[PDB]
Amino acid sequence: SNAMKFKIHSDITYQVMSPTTFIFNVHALRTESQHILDESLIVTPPIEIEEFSYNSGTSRFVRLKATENTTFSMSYTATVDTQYKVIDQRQELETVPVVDLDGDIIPFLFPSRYCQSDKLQKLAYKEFGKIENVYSKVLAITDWIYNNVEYISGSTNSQTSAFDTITERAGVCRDFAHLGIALCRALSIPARYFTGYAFKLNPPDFHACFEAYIGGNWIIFDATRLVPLNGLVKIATGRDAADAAVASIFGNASSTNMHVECASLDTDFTPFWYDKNSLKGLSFQ
Amino acid sequence: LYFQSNAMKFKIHSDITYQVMSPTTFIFNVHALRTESQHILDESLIVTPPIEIEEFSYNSGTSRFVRLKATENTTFSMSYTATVDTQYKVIDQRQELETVPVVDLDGDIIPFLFPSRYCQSDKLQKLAYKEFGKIENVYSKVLAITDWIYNNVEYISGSTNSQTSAFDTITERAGVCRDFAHLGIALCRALSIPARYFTGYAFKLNPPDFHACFEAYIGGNWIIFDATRLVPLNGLVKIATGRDAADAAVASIFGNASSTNMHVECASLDTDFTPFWYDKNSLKGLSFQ
Amino acid sequence: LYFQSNAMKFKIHSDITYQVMSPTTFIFNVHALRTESQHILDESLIVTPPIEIEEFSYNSGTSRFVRLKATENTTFSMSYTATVDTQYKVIDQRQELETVPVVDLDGDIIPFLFPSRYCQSDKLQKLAYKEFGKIENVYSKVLAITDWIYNNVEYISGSTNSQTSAFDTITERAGVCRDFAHLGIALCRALSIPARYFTGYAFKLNPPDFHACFEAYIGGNWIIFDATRLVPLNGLVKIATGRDAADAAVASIFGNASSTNMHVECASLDTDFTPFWYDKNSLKGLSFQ
Amino acid sequence: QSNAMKFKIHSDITYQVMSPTTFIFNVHALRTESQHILDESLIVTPPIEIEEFSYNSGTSRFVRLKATENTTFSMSYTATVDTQYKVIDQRQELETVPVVDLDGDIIPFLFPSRYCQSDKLQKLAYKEFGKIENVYSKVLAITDWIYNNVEYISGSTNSQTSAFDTITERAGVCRDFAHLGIALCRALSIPARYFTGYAFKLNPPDFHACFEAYIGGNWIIFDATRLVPLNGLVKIATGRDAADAAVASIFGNASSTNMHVECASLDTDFTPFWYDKNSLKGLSFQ
Repeated sequence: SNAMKFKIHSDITYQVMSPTTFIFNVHALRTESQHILDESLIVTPPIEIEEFSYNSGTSRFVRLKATENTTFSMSYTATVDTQYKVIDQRQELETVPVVDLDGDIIPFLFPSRYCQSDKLQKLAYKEFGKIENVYSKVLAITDWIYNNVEYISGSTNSQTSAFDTITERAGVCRDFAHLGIALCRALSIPARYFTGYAFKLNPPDFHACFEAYIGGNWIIFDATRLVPLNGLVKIATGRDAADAAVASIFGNASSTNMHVECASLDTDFTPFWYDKNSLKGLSFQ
Repeated sequence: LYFQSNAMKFKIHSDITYQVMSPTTFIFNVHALRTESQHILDESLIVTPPIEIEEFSYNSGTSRFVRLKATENTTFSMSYTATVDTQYKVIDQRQELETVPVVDLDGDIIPFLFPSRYCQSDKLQKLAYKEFGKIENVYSKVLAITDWIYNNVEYISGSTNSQTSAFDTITERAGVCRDFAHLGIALCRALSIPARYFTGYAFKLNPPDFHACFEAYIGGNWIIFDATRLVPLNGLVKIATGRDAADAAVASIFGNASSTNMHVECASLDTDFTPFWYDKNSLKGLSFQ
Repeated sequence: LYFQSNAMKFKIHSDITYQVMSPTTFIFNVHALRTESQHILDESLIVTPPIEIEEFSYNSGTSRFVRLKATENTTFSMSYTATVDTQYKVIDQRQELETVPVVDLDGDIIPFLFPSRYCQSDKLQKLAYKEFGKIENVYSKVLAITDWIYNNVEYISGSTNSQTSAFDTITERAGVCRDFAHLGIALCRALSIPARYFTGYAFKLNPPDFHACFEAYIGGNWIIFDATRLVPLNGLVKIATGRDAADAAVASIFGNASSTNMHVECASLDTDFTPFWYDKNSLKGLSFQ
Repeated sequence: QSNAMKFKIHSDITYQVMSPTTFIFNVHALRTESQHILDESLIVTPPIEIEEFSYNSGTSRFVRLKATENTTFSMSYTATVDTQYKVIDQRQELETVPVVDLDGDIIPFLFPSRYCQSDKLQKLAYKEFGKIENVYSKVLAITDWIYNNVEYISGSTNSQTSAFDTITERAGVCRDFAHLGIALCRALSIPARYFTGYAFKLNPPDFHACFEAYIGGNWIIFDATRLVPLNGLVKIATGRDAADAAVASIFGNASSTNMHVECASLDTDFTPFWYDKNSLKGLSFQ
């Protein structure tokens, strides 16, 4: 059990080609375990902006409209406290029975746009179904992805799904996340998409990975192995990227620049990573 | 604007039978929904032989789920009956020239612009724009989508499965109501029109079954559409709405079980039932509210 | 070197019955092939009632097709019986090459390096390299492919259809012999190993049926492989080879008809038939020639 | 009607070779009863041993060579070619030639292939085109549908793209237009095959792909891109689809630096031809 402090930042610049509405998701989330000490959102030129959330409330969206032949920039900066628990997984030998799951966990057993878990049940069972420990099973999924999918910039696009990546064997963090989720759900393990800022991510960027519901806790997993698991600051969780796009654009516009940063404010940061030989899960709670 | 309001009274029933082969958990979606416009006068759920059952909803609250677990080599039957009151409006659509702006949409409408498991609207933008993009009136555009589907997709029992999506149906050109609903939704979303999946009991549906169609958000109202043209629109009793069938399955099975029997019926109890059907030349939309 | 079998003698039979819904043309592929190594001592083909029938082959000559037309709302049966000898070599593979020398292959082998309808080898290159790329000799590579399929794809009747391809089976992980053959072929071609589809009658196949597997071109010989492991490899009587099932369908149906009865049988006429199977630890390839 | 013409064709490509690589190229003009090569020249620099071969079907001339690691080479093909086409009345093509009457060598072109999943498009093709009586008018309706409904966009597709993809994607280049026309023909039980060639008046100059359908005993040329006069084509290959007619099949690791194609007419009275909807005339290279 540890508490961490971070300073996060993103800014994005767009050239707008025709009348365009934007929905962004860059704000740190406020949860019981994650607190924002201070934040600031600035757009230049100054355009009216509104924050809203879905009923689920696991992301903070901001929306605005911009007129044609125009450019603007949005800058977000915040100081955030996170905490996590490291939870022993030794006795995680059966999934929480479906009849006992909280009502709001249930949707995370179901297929979603980028996570066609209903097409991967036999595959997931053939590959991972013999692994008795639930945590070990999800970890094996994550290790299989790391070892069998190449991390290749530009190999995929926003249409790419888990069902594609499982045969294409190339992708980026969004695709690694969707694939882990689909394989978990295929084994009846609730799983959700997680986006955030990531300390030590190089080159710095928004990051996507996932959480699996094991023994009553959401446990973080990241098949890319790009980032220490304790360096993440949560932006959103949801079913998949459909619920957590950095920017949804209704109109014609493209980004001309983007910067993302996450810095620790703790003096002596020590990275946490998973290992096959250790039955310990990290949970943001 | 102009609208007519109508109140309707129905009797609805469903029963399903399962053979269970392994330890199995079920989540069912058979209950009529309680909303501001739809009232359940009475209902009974019976599982024979009696198993422990629990009702629950997602946070969104647009469906009533019930879950029970079964032991291996069991046979059980579940029965639902209710008498339900519905209301709807018939709303003038002549002035619906533009979609409500995305900046002005309520937070809880926004998710219905996005692709979902069975509605890959992000893959159908070009196709959708070519076919329908020049149609000026939003309602007429959705009705054109609905009419295109009826005329170009064949209704065939057993042609699809639970894996089938809008993206498949667009090339397969055959399906049942679930596929017709998914495709209408995907084509609406491809054109930046919010749309959602609707399931319910359907009066005059032959052969009697659960029915699925869709609603599109036009001028601040969810307007119902059904590309199968199988049922009078005013004869529907709402079970659920959601992004697609992932959010509104009749039964999600965790284990190994198969249905052997299904009966679903819906009857009008009003003194005079008058079927409501769209006509291309009538710019009026039916809305359950 | 190679070991040469004695002449293997078999009696083969198939019969099929169709109900014809509309005017329909059939192209069947049921005759045993005549090759330098496989001889038909006797054959008989009976259509009930007698319908005019013509045998033809493609330019390639690796299948014997027969075609007939049938009128709407009728039924017919076709019965094929033959006595056939085959011979095979068992070829040591211990000196297997690191790769297939593409620049030196006979021109008639080259086509079997390319993707086909049911074998999308071009979509499976990264996957095949990831899974099998480290294995150092061609024979061992194909055998590993064959063993991987047996171990990771379930044999399930009725789980697939004629549209199913290698690209589907690689994620679906269930199929019947046609699917196992297409997947072995796709994975071989993905690794630059020529491979082709093989159909035949199969001694000791239970339940009795037409059988499909594949052959890879290794060290100048077509070596047979069967990832289902259902049949002794030396019990096969060849019907056709081609790129995939598009070139070797049991029945291609132009119109509307479905089969109502089907029987396939193969029996050895030899005194002491001893089954040949591969073991991962024998570098030996069976080849029909 | 019959007409002939003369063309000078040329292609050259340069490769950088990373690891030991074998190439199979298909750039040569075909020799057919119809098409005659007056002269041709193939030069590779630096000279690498090169061998010409054909498949049993003989509808393409391939050349193959192997290059060693860390080298570059250039290949240059030049030829002078005569082509002839017939213009064939299609007014009486009211039914497809019965499958029972088709020659054995036509039959394979009824079947699905890698890039032409005609088995998955049967209902769609019937719903869209099935009521058109004349077989030529039906293929023309397919080509016009493709032209009007699929955007020609460079770089929108790749070598894995198929007719089944294009039907929903609604964008592609000539290879995709060719595969989709073929898949739709086969879905309607009309034999169809892929055609590659040099193309006069193609701008920018390049290899071109289209298709032919077997109608009433003749292979009739179609091109849904409408980019080129149909009588400006010099045939390189025919096959079931692009899997049988790749410009370059590469076994190893190498990338093309540059590819330059030219097709010039050697007649000064070239008149470019395309199809009109209400005329029932087909062009056939035979």
